[PDB]
Amino acid sequence: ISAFLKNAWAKEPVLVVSFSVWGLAIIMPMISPYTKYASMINKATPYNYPVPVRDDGNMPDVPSHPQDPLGPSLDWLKNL
Amino acid sequence: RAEYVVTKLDDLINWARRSSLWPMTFGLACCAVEMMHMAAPRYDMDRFGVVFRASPRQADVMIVAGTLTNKMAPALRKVYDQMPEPRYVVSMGSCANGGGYYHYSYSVVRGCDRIVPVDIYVPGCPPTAEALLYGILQLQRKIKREQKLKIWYRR
Amino acid sequence: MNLYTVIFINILLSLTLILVAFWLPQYSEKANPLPFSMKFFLVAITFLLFDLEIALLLPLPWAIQTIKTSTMMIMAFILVTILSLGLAYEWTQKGLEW
Amino acid sequence: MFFINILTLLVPILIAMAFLTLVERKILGYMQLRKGPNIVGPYGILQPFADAMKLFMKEPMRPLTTSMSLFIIAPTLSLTLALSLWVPLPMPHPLINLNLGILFILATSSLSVYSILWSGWASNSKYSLFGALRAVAQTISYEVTMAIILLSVLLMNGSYSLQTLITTQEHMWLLLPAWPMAMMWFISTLAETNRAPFDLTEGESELVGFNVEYAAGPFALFFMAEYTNIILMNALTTIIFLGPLYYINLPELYSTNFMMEALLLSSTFLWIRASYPRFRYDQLMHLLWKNFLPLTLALCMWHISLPIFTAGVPPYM
Amino acid sequence: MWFEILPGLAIMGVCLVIPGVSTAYIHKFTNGGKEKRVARVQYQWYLMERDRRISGVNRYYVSKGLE
Amino acid sequence: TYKYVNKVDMKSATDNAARILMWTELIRGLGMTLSYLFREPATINYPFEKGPLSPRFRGEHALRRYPSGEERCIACKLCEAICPAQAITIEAEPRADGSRRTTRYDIDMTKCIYCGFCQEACPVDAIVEGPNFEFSTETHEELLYNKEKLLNNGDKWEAEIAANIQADYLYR
Amino acid sequence: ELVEVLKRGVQQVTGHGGLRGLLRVFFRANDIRIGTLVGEDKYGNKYYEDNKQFFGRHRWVIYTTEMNGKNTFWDVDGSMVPPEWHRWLHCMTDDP
Amino acid sequence: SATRVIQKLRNWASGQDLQAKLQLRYQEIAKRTQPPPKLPVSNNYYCTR
Amino acid sequence: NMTLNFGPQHPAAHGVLRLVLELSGEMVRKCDPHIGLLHRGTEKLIEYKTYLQALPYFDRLDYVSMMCNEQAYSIAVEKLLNIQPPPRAQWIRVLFGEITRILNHIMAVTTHALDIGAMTPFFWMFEEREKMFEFYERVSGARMHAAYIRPGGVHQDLPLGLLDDIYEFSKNFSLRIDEVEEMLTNNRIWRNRTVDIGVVTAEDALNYGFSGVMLRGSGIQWDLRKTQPYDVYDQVEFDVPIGSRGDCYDRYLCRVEEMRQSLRIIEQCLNKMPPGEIKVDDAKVSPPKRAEMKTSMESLIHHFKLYTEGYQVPPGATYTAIEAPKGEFGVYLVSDGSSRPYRCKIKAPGFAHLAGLDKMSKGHMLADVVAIIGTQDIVFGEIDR
Ligand SMILES: CCCCCCCCCCCCCCCCCC(=O)OC[C@H](COP(=O)(O)OCCN)OC(=O)CCCCCCCCCCCCCCCCC
Ligand SMILES: COC1=C(OC)C(=O)C(CC=C(C)C)=C(C)C1=O
Ligand code: SF4
Ligand code: SF4
Ligand code: SF4
Repeated sequence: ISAFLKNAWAKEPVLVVSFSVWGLAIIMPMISPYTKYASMINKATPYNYPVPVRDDGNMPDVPSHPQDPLGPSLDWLKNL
Repeated sequence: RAEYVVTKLDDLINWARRSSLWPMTFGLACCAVEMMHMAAPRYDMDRFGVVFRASPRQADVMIVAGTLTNKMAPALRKVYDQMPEPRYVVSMGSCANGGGYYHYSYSVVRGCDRIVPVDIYVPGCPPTAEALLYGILQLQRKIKREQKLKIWYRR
Repeated sequence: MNLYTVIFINILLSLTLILVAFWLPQYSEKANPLPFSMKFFLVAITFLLFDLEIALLLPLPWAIQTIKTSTMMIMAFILVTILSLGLAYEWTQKGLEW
Repeated sequence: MFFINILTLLVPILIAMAFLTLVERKILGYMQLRKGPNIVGPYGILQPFADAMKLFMKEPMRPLTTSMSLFIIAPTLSLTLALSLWVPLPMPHPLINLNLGILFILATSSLSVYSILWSGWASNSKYSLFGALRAVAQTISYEVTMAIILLSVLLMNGSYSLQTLITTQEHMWLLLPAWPMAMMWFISTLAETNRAPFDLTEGESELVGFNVEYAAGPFALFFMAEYTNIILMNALTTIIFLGPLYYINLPELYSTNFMMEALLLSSTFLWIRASYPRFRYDQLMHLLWKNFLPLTLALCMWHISLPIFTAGVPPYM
Repeated sequence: MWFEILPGLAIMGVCLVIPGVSTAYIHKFTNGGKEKRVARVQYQWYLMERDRRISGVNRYYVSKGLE
Repeated sequence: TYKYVNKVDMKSATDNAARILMWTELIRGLGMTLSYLFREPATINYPFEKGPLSPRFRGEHALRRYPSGEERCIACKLCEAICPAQAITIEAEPRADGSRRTTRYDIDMTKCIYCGFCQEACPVDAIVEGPNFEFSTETHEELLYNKEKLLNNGDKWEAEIAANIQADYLYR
Repeated sequence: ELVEVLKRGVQQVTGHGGLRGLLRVFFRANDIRIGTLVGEDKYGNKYYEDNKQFFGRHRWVIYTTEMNGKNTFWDVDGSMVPPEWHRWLHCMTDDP
Repeated sequence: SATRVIQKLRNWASGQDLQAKLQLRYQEIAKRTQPPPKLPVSNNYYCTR
Repeated sequence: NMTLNFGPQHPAAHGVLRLVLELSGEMVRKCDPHIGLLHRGTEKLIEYKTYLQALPYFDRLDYVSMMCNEQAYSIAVEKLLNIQPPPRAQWIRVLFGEITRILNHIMAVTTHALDIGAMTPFFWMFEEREKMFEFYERVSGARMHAAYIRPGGVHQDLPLGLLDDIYEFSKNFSLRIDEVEEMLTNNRIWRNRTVDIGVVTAEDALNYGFSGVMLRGSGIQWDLRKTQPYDVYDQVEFDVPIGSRGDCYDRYLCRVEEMRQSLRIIEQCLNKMPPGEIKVDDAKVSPPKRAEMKTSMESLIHHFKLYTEGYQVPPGATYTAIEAPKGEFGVYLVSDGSSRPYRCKIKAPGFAHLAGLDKMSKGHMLADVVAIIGTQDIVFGEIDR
């Protein structure tokens, strides 16, 4: 099997690449340290406006002000 | 005045036609070979406007090189008849200008002119390539002299 | 608008140039000048079944920015693949062959 | 002053094309050791005006065509589209801004196919019909390889806007990420003009193609529209793959460097005409259906992953 | 020699930069000295229109904050 | 003696795929045509720099004349009996001096083949075949040369013919 | 290298007989190649010989503005050259 | 005679030595007017030959 | 199927052909080439013309090979007369025969390419062909149909500078061949267009009477310059370029090799050409020298009779074949005792080759046929005669 690839790399040297990159692209996402961020860098974009919720005093996390230390702070996207 | 305007304008019309003659050779020749050498590097014909040659519909001048035999005689007429009206014929060879080493044979037209009107006759068995170039240049002098617009004004 | 003006001007230029072409000039049999290409038809619907392929692949530019990026990737790969396997069958079928 | 723009957008491409007829006769010449035009002007600079002012004066013989309606709509369609694909071209400042620009260029490019179909069918002839059917096969087959190269590449600049390709290239040419795409793009721009080692149609030695029954004007236009998108599909390569400088200030530098690379890619096609024997109609297809299309589809799959795993998903807008 | 193919390109080398410089200065002269703003998404238009409302009928005109 | 004209380790297999995929072999042709636009064209300026010829160049016929002024042709008929295109008719008479000359001479230059069998047969060097090749004509009648379009023709190029005869006489 | 060719080119243009002289050559003869005048001729033709150029361009004629009733300024003719200089221009003999 | 750079352009692009084999004739050509020549011409009965 | 009559005017081939084709869709079902478009009657006219005044019929049979066509006739008329050309003349005919093979091959390889679509090889080589014409013009007087290889010798001696100029051309020509060599031999595009197209098997090639590079391309060993030597080829050394896989490419490669092998033969001819006279000098066969006819009566009588009447070759018939660049060119000259021939059957390498087009171009598309005619090097003068 391994020496059959040798003529298929000498002659037919196209379909080899096309079935070597067809796949390579299926394994790069499953094995990369940085694939988690694509659904996150794309999740941070505030395209529409963030509606604020009414305060009850029962919500400690919700950052009261845009500059509170609380809330979704992305010091990640920076120097991702 | 009006006469001067239509003298200058056909001078323009004539310059365009003679500057760019696109010729289609009838091959069928020993003369065709020589014609090729006119298209070749030594005496580039393109430099004179003539092109490395195009097809019948887009051809301004037909160069009949070589004997026009009786079986090819109907074909030369239809190709001549399939060209745009501003259209001219240069007859290369001493075998298209009349007969040739092969003159009196049961199968040879004595001059392609018989089939189609001829404008410049280039003489020579293999008219030397320069010759044909002189003949094409002579067509350009014939095309400069033509005064179609003046004749319409003087109608 | 501007696009209209342009595309329209582009037409007028085209027409004029054929207007002048048929009028500037101002019989002789001058005018005198088939089996089925089954291969061609095949090639043609091969292109139809593939052009529509692109039409389903053009959303990628705007789906890459979907939250479920993992889902897009998966959905796309299958399309590109199932279409490649189709082409591949054609190959074996020799339909691609001319 | 919008009309001043069209007048300074169509004159400077019909006056350029004209001198590509010249430049396609000299560069080919000196390779053939033969000077091109030298005489009508100083160095042939005045030859296209001659055969421009000449072809139009030859009888536009409607040769017993089946339908003039087509014979005289096909040649106009062509120059109409070709001179339109320039309207959204992404110069530092495009005549018109069109989101979906690259689609526009793709779509309009496609319509051209008709010119081949209509012209061939109208002019009754074996050669005409033969060439057309065969020619469009090529054109259509190459659209499917252009689109993907076009699509794939998009994932990288992340929008269909030509005008963003310039930004995506603010610091690098996309030739280096995608030279495989740029190879097959070059052939899909060189063979979708029915041009080059690939001139199956207008097969001249074998076929006398569709434009055969055309002459004088009707021909000129078909021609004018083959050299006015011989400059597009190189002008795109100078936008999509070869990214010249763009500075908010000095907005000419881009156009100047756009010049320097579009003439090479317009002068690179000229080495081809003078270098490659023509592909045979079967081989051309097998080049796309069994070699390019596979590589194109796989690399498209590669480019949809590259953003996700490199987390480089381009910014919409 | 090959010196001569240049006269030809020279014209196709200016015939091709006349368009890129032209379109990019008939914009900076028909948009008040500033690039023609690009309205790609609804929000850009709104802002543009808003501007027209704020001063003259022309987007290009701009209110510095003294208005 | 006969010669045959057209008769895998990864190193070789990669090399083959580096010449099929990243085409490197059509490039050795593009550089080959790039090697020629930078050379000097061979084209001669035609009308001003006519190409090179030889004193042997066979073109437009002409009837040489003795320096005294006496036509050299003595109507032998040794030059239509050989002219294969059957082009020459030289009906003659005694010229009323008692001498022997043509009243008729002819070439139909639309039948001649420029073979020079008439210049090598002439025992007197009367008929030659000059180095003209710019004598194209707009009509058919201007090619049926008579004795007076060949004799004043030979009264034109005799400065240019004799140099070539004297240049090639030994080899002939 | 590139320094030398431009100096040689500007020389030819200015010394080909002047601006009008240049135009009458560049625009009637398409030639600016300076060459030794082998000899002027009746009718006013001009013959030049530059042996450094290749075998086709080392012998060129520069025709008259006009000759007899010819008006041969724009109408340059192949047979205009006299029989005397055909033996040389076509290089059948080196002898001027 | 061409600028060395331009000609090295043609030697490198061609891959072959090109100053040596010129397709143009400069001094390679024999000059015309070659000196006149003298071509070379008992029991010579034709019945024997 | 669809009867598309390939153009008689069509730019492809040699423009004197019809080739009615049946188009089974894209592929061509059958070809029925209709030659006759250039039958001038060459063989009829020769019967009415003396042996000297018929030589010209021959350089105009295959106008690409001028002096080799003549070399056949000249060999045929010599054999009928039992006279042989002088030693210098035989070398000159071999020198000119090899220059014609280079020029025929430059014609065949470059014109095949422009049919295929490669345009530059033709221009580079055609300038090299104008240099070679000049050699014909500087020995005969014409650039074509020179009529120089006459019965008994060549008509006139070589001019004093020809052999030096032939050395300078041959010295640099080899680079010009491989310059075309690099352009077309390895290109993907050329090999695909030419390789495995029009394969002809060895026995079929002999049966169809191919007799040329078409015979040698399929691997059959036969040149006619080494099998049945003529002139002085027996004294010059060369290698026949045979080939396997009889396909257009192998046939192209063979034609490029013969150009190279001909430079080897031209090299020997310049190195070893003997001092001597150029025509047999029994005045009965070859005309007397210009000085002799003007000073000695026997020479005037012999000049008058030879030019006016003729050689009067003894009654007999001969078929003499020489390896013309296209293939075996043979003249079957039947002769009565008269000065003018009785029959002259010109065997044209080409009448046989074009017959093979239908068999060779089977299972092939329209484009392949353009290559099939190109690889037969057919010029219709020889076929039509
Ligand atoms: C590992 C990292 C992650 C993965 C990265 C991606 C995987 C690796 C990718 C490697 C890509 C290698 C190159 C692939 C694209 C090149 C096109 C191609 O695949 O070749 C097809 C074809 C081959 O021809 P052939 O020998 O007949 O092969 C088929 C045999 N049945 O080729 C041809 O014959 C086409 C010939 C057409 C005529 C060409 C004429 C010359 C053109 C010169 C262009 C010069 C400018 C090019 C650049 C332009 C830039 C805008
Ligand atoms: C294939 O190469 C050739 C051409 O290019 C396609 C020609 O135009 C021409 C000229 C065209 C015609 C119609 C005579 C010839 C002769 C030729 O051999
Ligand atoms: S004229 Fe002389 S050369 Fe031209 S074809 Fe007839 S024979 Fe051959
Ligand atoms: S020309 Fe010479 S040959 Fe012919 S007749 Fe007069 S003399 Fe006799
Ligand atoms: S040249 Fe040959 S053909 Fe012409 S006339 Fe003299 S002999 Fe007769």
